[PDB]
Formats: sequence, structure tokens, C-alpha cells
Amino acid sequence: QKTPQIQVYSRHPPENGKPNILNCYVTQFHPPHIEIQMLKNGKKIPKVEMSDMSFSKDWSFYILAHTEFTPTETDTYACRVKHASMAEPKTVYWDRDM
Amino acid sequence: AVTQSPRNKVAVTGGKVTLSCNQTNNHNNMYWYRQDTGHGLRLIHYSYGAGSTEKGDIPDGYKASRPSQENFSLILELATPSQTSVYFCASGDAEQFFGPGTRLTVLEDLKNVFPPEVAVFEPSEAEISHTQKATLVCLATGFYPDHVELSWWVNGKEVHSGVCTDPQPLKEQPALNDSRYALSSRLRVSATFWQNPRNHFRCQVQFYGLSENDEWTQDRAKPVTQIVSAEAWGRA
Amino acid sequence: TQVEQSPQSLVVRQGENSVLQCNYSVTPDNHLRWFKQDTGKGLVSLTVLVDQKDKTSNGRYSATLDKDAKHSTLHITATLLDDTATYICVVGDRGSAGRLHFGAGTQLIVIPDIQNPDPAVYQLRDSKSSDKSVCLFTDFDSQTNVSQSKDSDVYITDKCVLDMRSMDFKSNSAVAWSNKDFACANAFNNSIIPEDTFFPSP
Amino acid sequence: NYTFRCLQMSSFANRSWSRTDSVVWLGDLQTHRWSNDSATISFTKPWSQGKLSNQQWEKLQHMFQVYRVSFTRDIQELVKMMPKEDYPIEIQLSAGCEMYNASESFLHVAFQGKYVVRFWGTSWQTVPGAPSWLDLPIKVLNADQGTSATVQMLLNDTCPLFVRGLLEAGKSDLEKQEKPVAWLSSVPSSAHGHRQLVCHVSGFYPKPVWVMWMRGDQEQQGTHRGDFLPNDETWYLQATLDVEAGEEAGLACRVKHSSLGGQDIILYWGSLHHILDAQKMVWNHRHHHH
Ligand SMILES: CCCCC/C=C/C/C=C/CCCCCCCCCC(=O)N[C@@H](COC1O[C@H](CO)[C@@H](O)[C@H](O)[C@H]1O)[C@H](O)[C@H](O)CCCCCCCCCCCCCC
Ligand SMILES: *[C@@H]1O[C@H](CO)[C@@H](O)[C@H](O)[C@H]1NC(C)=O
Repeated sequence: QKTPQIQVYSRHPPENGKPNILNCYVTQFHPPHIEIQMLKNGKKIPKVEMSDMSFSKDWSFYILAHTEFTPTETDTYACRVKHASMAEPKTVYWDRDM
Repeated sequence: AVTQSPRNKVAVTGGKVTLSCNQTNNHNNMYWYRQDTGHGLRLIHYSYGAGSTEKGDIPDGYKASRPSQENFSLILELATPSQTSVYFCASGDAEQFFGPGTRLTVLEDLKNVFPPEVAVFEPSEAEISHTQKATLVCLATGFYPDHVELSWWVNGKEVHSGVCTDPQPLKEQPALNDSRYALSSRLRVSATFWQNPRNHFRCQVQFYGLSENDEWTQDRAKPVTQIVSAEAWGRA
Repeated sequence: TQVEQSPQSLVVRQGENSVLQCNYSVTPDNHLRWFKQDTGKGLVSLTVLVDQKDKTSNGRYSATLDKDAKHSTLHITATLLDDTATYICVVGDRGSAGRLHFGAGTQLIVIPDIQNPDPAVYQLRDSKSSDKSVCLFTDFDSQTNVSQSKDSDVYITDKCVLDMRSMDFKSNSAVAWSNKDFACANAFNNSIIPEDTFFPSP
Repeated sequence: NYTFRCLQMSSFANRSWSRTDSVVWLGDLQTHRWSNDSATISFTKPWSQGKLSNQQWEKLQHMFQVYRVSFTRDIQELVKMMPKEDYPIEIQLSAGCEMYNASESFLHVAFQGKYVVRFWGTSWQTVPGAPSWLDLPIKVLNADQGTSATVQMLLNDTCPLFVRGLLEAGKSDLEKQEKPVAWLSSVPSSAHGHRQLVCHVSGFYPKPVWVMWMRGDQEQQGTHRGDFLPNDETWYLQATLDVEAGEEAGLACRVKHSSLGGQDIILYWGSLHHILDAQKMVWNHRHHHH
């Protein structure tokens, strides 16, 4: 049971009030079965298209989740991951600077 | 070779029946099968090796066990009338090699089991005077269930030449279910053979019934497994 | 049913050809074994066919296979009497230690060719009590069928063949007896009896 | 040269429950999808069929269609052979071949995350370091020559007759050039009195890109390449630089890429453009990363 890393980034430069595409990239995890959510302010963002799950040269799986979103100064975006290797779900927030 | 014991068995509803199977071909895979008319063999349990048991396609009512590689047993915990069939045991390393097959009859009431009455009928002079051959007829009748093997015997040796035996027994009452059966057999020798006084004939019917470990109450004789024989002699 | 055999029962005149069929809808299909079951005995492997389109021979038995139709056929040329058995077609789904698939089989009955028929019905008597007797219908050609009794008290067996090995002689025979006034002249009265049948006064 | 990878993941939960999904990559482009829910292998590109005719394809799809079931049903029997091994189990197959007219085909199998079995020569093989309880399963599987044959067919001869077809087919898609877009930001370093200067690069294709922070002609040696991140089918990358607060000025993120054609994206920290953009993206800073 290997613990999943999570990375959240945008497809274009973030500009407040202009529609972008948010990426959530869950990797280096095992076994494959996993549950991923995108969240705008806590409430689960409905439209989340997933890539086909795969695996790297180290045999650990990875999956790309993405949704269309509008970035603002106040609204908060996060990726919530439920996996067997963690007791509590892992909630990682979008940090446009990092 | 593959060997099964017992070969035939009469069991009571709710009784504990066990069918042992054996092979010395040093195999690893062992299979149990059931044969019923208009079906083809179906798998009950199977074993990939020692200390292993795996449910097949029809496993309800059966338990398999394997204590050794050489032997593989099948247990019917509570025997049912619905499990009356012929059971086979196979083996492989795939080339499946099969055993002789066990006839298990499972009955509701053991108070319906009867041995056969055997009677050899002697050749008609008219047949002797028209063909220069004689036919002896044997008739084993009034017996249930149908578990018999009729053999002919000459002077102490068992004959194969000249013998015909019924494909399947005749039910004495077709308008019933639990009816008793009947079976015929024929030995045709030459006329000069039958006309010899020193020649001895003997029908031999081997019937498979209650085993002496089964309780019996009825005021008649206990219908055990026995060999019933009828005998005739040549005439000058 | 996963695997089907045709016909149910084939009947042949001794010393002729006999074709048996097998159709399966099993995937994947590694091989196909034909078995031979002597009535009241185990199964004996006649031949095996592994290739996509296969042909094989063993004794008088010669089998074919075409997986482009998932179909098999067993030929026995010049059939003997001792061939009267059930032949079962068995498909193997994997070429490793897989589960076999069994057809319902084909019962093969071989009638003996009788050159000189001598249709006769003798009356035989018991060794112990002359009161008890039977009727033996014997030496008939294989065109004759033995029907059952329409009467609840007359017991008639179906025909059964015997070979006298030293004599090279083969003959049919059926037996009748009645608990009840029952003549051997009029016992097989429900069958088609020949004209030239021998009916000896008793 | 392009590495063609067939990736299959099969999860067995218990006696009853089991599922199998597969993906197909040429270079780093997904061409085929196959779901446990789905009956036929899905194309993901308008050229994924390659230089194969419908007949050549339907026969191959059927070949795998039979395999999927057969594989599932085989494993769960191999488990029955072994109290030795127990549920739940994770099977991972990694097939394919790299094209160089020379090719090296491979078929690697991984058990619970560890790679233990491969195909080699004319049979299956345990590896160095593999456990010995995988021996009897191999001896059982190596008994089937019929499968061992059909595998060799695909590995020795079919894969390259197929792959060389794909390369020739999707030449226009595989050669597609994309412009990277770039922007800057900063975060407090894990150190006291320091600042990390994120430089973002997004939306380019192909993969190989060159990013270095610069003081004019001098390449900044503390430039740290990120890991490439996926977007559709484009690429995201960031290049950090740790600076002592007060040295921000005079620096530049320089991006070299084949699709520019000798005219690089150059981002000066503290130019009117940097000032103008970094304003367009302000926010309350909760919840930032600790
Ligand atoms: C080229 C374009 C690719 C696009 C399609 C991509 C698909 C994604 C899948 C990728 C994985 C590919 C792997 C496929 C393996 C090829 C095997 C084909 C043969 C097969 O299915 N053979 C079947 C059919 O059975 C038969 O019927 C066959 C009739 O064709 C005959 O060949 C045989 O005689 C007969 O047996 C057999 O059942 C076979 O045994 C299946 C097992 C395959 C082995 C997998 C390896 C597992 C490692 C186990 C070790 C771990 C131990 C722990 C348990
Ligand atoms: C996976 O596929 C098999 C066969 O297609 C199916 O029986 C099974 O239900 C599937 N597993 C799931 C949905 O978890």
C-alpha cells in the first residue's frame, strides 16, 4: 500500500474572472482503486472528466482529473482523495503561486 | 489404473455414504463426476493436489476430501433420493484417466428391498431335434433395486461363449413406481454337449443389497448382498 | 447444452460403416477426445484432435475435426459386434492443468447379419418344478421387432444377440413367461412374427 | 525511436469479484482504451487502427477478446492451487516493443507491484530475486505450447508489422508542434529570508523543453527542473529558483523549445509585463501550502 501524491495546477495562466481548466494529478499510489473529488468551496464540483488510469516504470498507478473552472480572489479549489492507504481522505488546495 | 470402492451401494435417505477413489499413477489432479441419462458427465468436486478441495459445477450435497495424493474421497452427509446415479473418478497431471464407476442407489424405505429368485429353464427336445443346438434360459425375478450381474457357469468354470444377457431389466409392474424387476439370460451350447450327463450347468446371480451394518426389523429374512444360483444337469 | 452429439442412437448392420457427429459451442477449444464406454464400465480414449483442421486414425476408428465450424465426426469402418457401446465426444478448453466438456454420447447398437433365419418359438421347462415354463423366440432375422405385451401379466424381454465363438454362429432371442392359460404359440402375438415360424405342439 | 507500450491492470478482490482494464501508448500518446465494462477495444485516435485492414483488426481484437476471459479464469485457478497466496491480488502486464527496422519486444508481468515474471525465448520465466512459490505456476503455464506459440507470433513478428504502421500513419499527429506559454510567481522558501521563484511553462508539445533562470549570459545553477505534468495531450512544467530576498531583480526565466524556431520566451522578473500580470491574479492566500 503506497501513499498517493496529489498535484493541482491550471492549464493557462490564472487570471481572476477568466475561465480556465483545473488539473488534479494523483500519482505514485497502489492498489489502483481510488476515489477523487474536485471541490469548489467544499461543495463537490459536478463535472470532473478523468483520464484512463495507468502506471509508471515503478509499477505505481496514476490518474489525471480535470474540470473547467473560474479563478477568483476568494473562491477556494481543492482535490479530495480517498484511498485505502490513508485513514482520513487527503485534501489538497489549489495554490496558484506554488 | 484408477480404482473405486465400493463398486455398488444401496443407501437410505438421510444416511452417510462415502465413495473412496484410488490411483497409483502419481498424479496431482483428481476429479469426481456424476452420470445421468440424457446429460453427459458433470463435475462435482475436484482437487489440484494433496490437502485440497474445490467446488465444481454441481456440488450441492457433496463434500470432497484429500488426505493423500494417491486417494480422493467423496462424502454425502445426508443422502437424498435425488442423488441416485453412477459416479466416476478421474485423474491427470491434460489427459484425464477415468475409473470403473460406482452405482449408488439411494432409497426412501429399505423395507422395499428384495433379493432375486433364480430358476434355470432346460432346453426343449424340439429345439434339439431341429437345430442340433440347445438353449438354456435363466430367469432372476422379483428383486429391487436393480443391482445384479448374471454369469453362467460350466462344471466350475465361467463361460463367455454363447452368452446373451438383457440390456436392461424388465419392470414387473409398469403401472407403478417402486416396482420390482426381472432379468433373463441365455447360454446356447451344441446338442451333443447338452446330451452329456457329466456336464454341469449353473446360473449365478450376484445381487447388491443391505450391508450387515444396516438395521433390519421386518419379520422376513434380511435382504443382504448375496449370490443366488440355479443349477441343471445334462441328460442322456 | 454446451456440447451436442448426433444421432441419439445409430444402428448398423454388422460389417459396415458408421458415422457419429459432435457439435460444440465452447471457447477456447484446445482439443477433442472421443471416448468409448462399454455398458457398465469406464471410458476408453479412442483418439485426440488438437489442430485447427485435424485428421487421425486408430484401428478401424478414424476421426476428423474442423474448428472453422467447431465440428467433429467419428468413422468406424467395418463394424464388429463388440463395438456396441456408447461413444462420447469430449472437448478440452485449455492446453494445461482447464475443464473438460462432455456430450451426452451416442449409444451404438449393431444388429447381426443373419444369413439363414430359422424363426422358431420353443417352450422350456424348469429344473425344479415342471409347473413353471417359458417361451423362447429364437433364430429370427434382424428385420423383426419384438413388441411389448399389451397385457399386465405377460412379461416379454427385448431381443438380445449371442455369438457362438467356435461355431462362428450368431442368433437373436427373446423370452416370454406369464404367471397366468398362456400358450407359447400365442405369446409374441403383439409382435410381427414371420410366416415360416416354427410352432411345435407341446 | 518510439517505445510502444501495452499496459494492462487486473484486480481480483475475492473468489467472485474481478476486473481488467488496459491502455495503449505510442511514445507518450494514448491510442487504445479497453474497459472491463467494454466489449470491444476502443480507438482513441483517428489513426489508431494503423495500416491494418478491418479483417486484420477484427481477428486481432477477437484474439484479445478471448484472452481477457481466459486470463481472468486462469489466475483464479492458480490461486486455488496455492493456502499459500491469498486475496486480494493485483496483476499488471506490461507488453510492447521499442522501434529503433530493429525492434526489441518485451512482456513483463508484475505481482502486487513487484515485477516477477516475464516472457523469454519460448516460455514464461521467473526473474532474479523472484520468490520460489512462483515456480509451480510457471511449470503449469509452460505446459501450454499452444499459447506459448501465439504469444511468440505477436512478439517476434506482429508488433513491429503493426507499430511501423502506426508511426507511418500518425506522422502528422506525432510531429505536431505547440507553443509553450509562461508566467512567474513566488513563495516563501522553506528557509529564513529566502524566496522561491516559480516559473511556469504550460501547453507545449513535444515533451523536451529547456528552462533556465538567467543573469544575462550566466545560467543560474540553482535552477531546479520540475517533473513534466499532463494537461489535452500537452505538457506542463515549472522551474524553481531559490533567491536571497533582495536579489529578485535582474533575473529572467528563459524557455527554449523546438516549436519557437530560435526565438525564445524570455520573462524578466519585475518588468511592466510581470507587474501587470501578477496583479491580475491576486487572492486571499488561504489556504496556501505550509
Ligand atoms: C497489438 C495491439 C495491442 C492492442 C490490444 C491491447 C490489449 C491489452 C492487453 C495487453 C496484454 C497482452 C497479453 C496477451 C497474451 C496473449 C495470450 C494469447 C493466448 C491465450 O489467450 N491463451 C488462453 C486461451 O487458451 C487456449 O486457446 C488458445 C487458442 O488461441 C491456444 O493458444 C491455447 O492452446 C489454449 O490454452 C490461455 O488461457 C492462456 O493460458 C491465458 C493466460 C495468459 C498468460 C498471462 C500471464 C500471467 C502471468 C502468471 C504468473 C503470475 C502467477 C500468479 C498467478
Ligand atoms: C468485469 O468484467 C467481467 C466480465 O466482463 C464481469 O463479469 C464483471 O462483473 C466485471 N467486474 C466488475 C464490474 O467489477
